[PDB]
Amino acid sequence: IIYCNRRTGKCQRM
Repeated sequence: IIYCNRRTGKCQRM
């Protein structure tokens, strides 16, 4: 639970 990637449009804490 940090922050989702605005580039790929996905998240990093799924």
